[PDB]
Amino acid sequence: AKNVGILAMDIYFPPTCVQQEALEAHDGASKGKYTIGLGQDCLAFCTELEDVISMSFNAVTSLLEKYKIDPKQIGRLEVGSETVIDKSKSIKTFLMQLFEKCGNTDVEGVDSTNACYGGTAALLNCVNWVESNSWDGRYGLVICTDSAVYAEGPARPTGGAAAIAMLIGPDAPIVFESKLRGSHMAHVYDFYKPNLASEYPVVDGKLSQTCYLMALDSCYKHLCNKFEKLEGKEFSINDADYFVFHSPYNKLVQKSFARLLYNDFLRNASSIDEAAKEKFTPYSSLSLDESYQSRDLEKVSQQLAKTYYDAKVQPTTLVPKQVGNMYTASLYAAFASLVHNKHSDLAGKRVVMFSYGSGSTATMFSLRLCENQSPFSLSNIASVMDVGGKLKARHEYAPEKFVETMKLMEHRYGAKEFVTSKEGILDLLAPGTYYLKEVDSLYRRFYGKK
Amino acid sequence: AKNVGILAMDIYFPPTCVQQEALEAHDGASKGKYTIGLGQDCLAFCTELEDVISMSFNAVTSLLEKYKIDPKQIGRLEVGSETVIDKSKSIKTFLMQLFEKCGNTDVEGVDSTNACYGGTAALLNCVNWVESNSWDGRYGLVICTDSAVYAEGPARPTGGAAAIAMLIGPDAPIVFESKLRGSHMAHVYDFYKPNLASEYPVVDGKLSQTCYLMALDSCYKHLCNKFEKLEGKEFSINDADYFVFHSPYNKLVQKSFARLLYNDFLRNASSIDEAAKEKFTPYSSLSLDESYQSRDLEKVSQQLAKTYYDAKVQPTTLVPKQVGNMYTASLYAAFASLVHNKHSDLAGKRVVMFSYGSGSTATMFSLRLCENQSPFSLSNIASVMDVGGKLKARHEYAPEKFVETMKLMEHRYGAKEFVTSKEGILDLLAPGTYYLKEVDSLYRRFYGKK
Ligand SMILES: CC(=O)SCCNC(=O)CCNC(=O)[C@H](O)C(C)(C)COP(=O)(O)OP(=O)(O)OC[C@H]1O[C@@H](n2cnc3c(N)ncnc32)[C@H](O)[C@@H]1OP(=O)(O)O
Ligand SMILES: CC(=O)SCCNC(=O)CCNC(=O)[C@H](O)C(C)(C)COP(=O)(O)OP(=O)(O)OC[C@H]1O[C@@H](n2cnc3c(N)ncnc32)[C@H](O)[C@@H]1OP(=O)(O)O
Repeated sequence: AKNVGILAMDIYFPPTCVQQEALEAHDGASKGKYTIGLGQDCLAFCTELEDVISMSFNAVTSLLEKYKIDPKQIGRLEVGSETVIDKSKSIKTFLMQLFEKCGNTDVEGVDSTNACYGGTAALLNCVNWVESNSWDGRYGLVICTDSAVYAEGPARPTGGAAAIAMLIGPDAPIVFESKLRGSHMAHVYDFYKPNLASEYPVVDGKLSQTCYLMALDSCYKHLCNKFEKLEGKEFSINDADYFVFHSPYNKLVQKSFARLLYNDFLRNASSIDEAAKEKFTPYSSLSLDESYQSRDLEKVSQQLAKTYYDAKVQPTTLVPKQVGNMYTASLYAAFASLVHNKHSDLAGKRVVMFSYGSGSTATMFSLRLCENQSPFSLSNIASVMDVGGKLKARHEYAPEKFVETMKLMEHRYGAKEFVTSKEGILDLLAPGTYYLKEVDSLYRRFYGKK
Repeated sequence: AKNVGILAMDIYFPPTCVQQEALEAHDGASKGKYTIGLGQDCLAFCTELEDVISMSFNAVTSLLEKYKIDPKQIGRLEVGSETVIDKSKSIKTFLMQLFEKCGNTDVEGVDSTNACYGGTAALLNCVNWVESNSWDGRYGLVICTDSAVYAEGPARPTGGAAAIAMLIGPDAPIVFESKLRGSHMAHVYDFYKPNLASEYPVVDGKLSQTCYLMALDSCYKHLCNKFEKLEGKEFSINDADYFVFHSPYNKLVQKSFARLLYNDFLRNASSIDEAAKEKFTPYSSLSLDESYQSRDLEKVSQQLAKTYYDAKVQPTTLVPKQVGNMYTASLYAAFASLVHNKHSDLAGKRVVMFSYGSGSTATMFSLRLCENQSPFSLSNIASVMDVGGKLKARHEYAPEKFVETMKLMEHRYGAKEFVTSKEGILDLLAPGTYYLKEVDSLYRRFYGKK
């Protein structure tokens, strides 16, 4: 099995959303604290009618149909997520509802967990499966599904929701560079979910971004080393046409790419000109911990990175800026954002991917894109995903109705025996959407279509 | 990479346990309803001092040391479990505590979830990784960790706890037969954990065993077909020296193997003599659903299987009968049970493995064992594991103290800010054991050694 990677992808996000300007107004935020300070435009959320299972059915059904793939042809199916509705019954078993109709039950894989990183873990597990002595010749399919929610406080504005499906196989338009990658894994308490009964994480910020950066530095050094072995030169920011990052909120995407540039300094690589060396050297006396901590160093770094960031990163930002944190699916939404904007320039390019998950699991990895027959082509993928069309099928909420909805969802998380109220909501969803109809007194879940 | 499978394994279970006879007395069970009816001897449980993390540290530390493997040499590390203490921070990140001392943080893998089946999923993911274009030449390491507990009622007697570690690599004494295997996956509600705040599952029994059997039938047919392709004959119970099953309780191990024999009937294979054909044919008029449901068919099947079961299955039962349900680790405890009893006869044999997890994820798969240099040898593995020694280092509790303990554990599951009471318990654990010292008010966990 050769040139294995991503053959096809498709995305779903709830059409229901709230505008960030409007929300600054609703909280008492200073003007542009969400739109500029966080970097965010719009925030998509599950109502009572939607969840990570219904979203997942939407993405799978949609990939299958539109790419003309038939369901007997899926031989591995894995789900990444951190949104747990059941502590033992995996989302993967729910998806099996879709395969029971054609009698394909010989299908490997379960759910992968770790924070905004489980999807990546799954997609690796799938690449490895196509390449393995146990491969039965069929496609793998990976789902990234999640629903990001915070309590009332300052972290609410960073929520989002989405499912993403990827079809995995040989002779792909999006090929893994097998050896080009670095991971960092650690034991930290930057972001976690110790409240069994709550939908909401416990989140430190004085580690949140520290640990993202600690991990990014380390995955970056490890990819650098592998590159010097493989290609005979030091890696710098010039050696890839694009960097795509986990996108909890856009501000952090900016900082992260800036940080790559600052790392290129540290190593004297060939993307740090005479004048950057000048601007940076004020800071070479910082301890490592000091370098994570310096608001001056950030400013300097972001400022140096701005034109590089327009060529290498801005086109990866559409979806994240318009939907919000997608946890496991966030990186892969940024990647779809890049296929949508730049697919005609991508043939023959190198896209570098950085995945992250708090508690601390992370992998930077590399992809070589190329030319290939429909349906498994960069253009065809941009066409099926239809990002533009979907951004246009949205339905705005006043920050007040958003709040009420958040309250409702707080009441149904981990609850049993209710029927979902459809009035005025069902009509808001695309024909053919899967929606939660009810939860019985034994917590069993029941889903509708159309 | 050739002849990849399991290079080394080691096991841990809490020394603290309660006797089944004694427990029949304590509940008002009829005599031998646990010892004969369930098939169980003894039941191991976590006190406040222990959990799936501390257990996991015990197995890893113990594998590393005793097999003289150094920690920089682990390049993939994955955990299977269904015991969630955090909804986003994986047990894998906690294990990273052990690797931070030698600075090895480039280590792939997260947790795999689905019920008594996540460990299997991990170990497959690891086999596939050694065989993949992305393999960096290092060992994989898989952990199965869990702590089985039920509420008061009839299911309490089936609890257990254990961690198991497996080292994965090429040129193994325990080699995967890459193509010889079948999975069945489905959407069912036989056993699940919808109570976010509870340690205890919701469990149906009129599906519990139905679904185990539905899945076993189906994984069996799929392995059969792959065998007819590969070896040119119909598979029957004679074509393997051993069948090792997921072992929630021993009664079900008996039924399951009986069922294989009944399936061998259905297909007229070469292990159903003239007289079995006679005894079975009363039942060939049953619907499929009828065949899962018939207490007469069971009796007949178990009875036909008894001498085959003594040769092919009894030696896999030591640990499960003495420790209890180990969920993800249960199958791999049964396998250790088989290495302990029969290691001198195993060189050149075929051991067939059946893994299961409710909600419905399952895989039957096949292993070819053989002769190989220490430390990676069947004899050396039987020596390091030291099952006998460990069974002897136990510490009995009166069913009354067991109950009190269960009550305590109910109070600490999902709780914060306590210090664990060590009096009279710490002294009960082996020198070098990892134990929970305290949980702070932000739910962060802190572990001791010795
Ligand atoms: C999810 C992951 O995989 S890792 C990332 C962390 N994890 C998360 O889940 C994010 C959850 N979110 C959070 O915890 C919070 O939203 C935080 C910490 C990101 C937000 O921080 P807060 O304490 O709300 O406000 P803070 O004062 O830090 O402001 C945020 C940013 O907006 C800037 N800002 C504030 N007001 C304005 C304004 N009116 N105009 C422009 N910028 C503004 C701040 O200066 C800061 O930006 P900078 O970093 O560019 O200086
Ligand atoms: C965990 C998994 O991966 S799948 C397996 C199901 N899952 C679990 O988690 C198991 C949890 N356990 C349970 O739900 C329960 O312990 C059950 C359903 C297994 C036990 O059943 P109960 O309703 O307690 O009692 P039941 O009357 O069914 O008795 C159990 C067995 O003991 C037999 N029995 C009862 N009393 C006696 C006795 N005194 N002597 C000998 N046998 C007895 C019963 O006949 C039955 O055995 P059989 O199947 O050989 O006929």
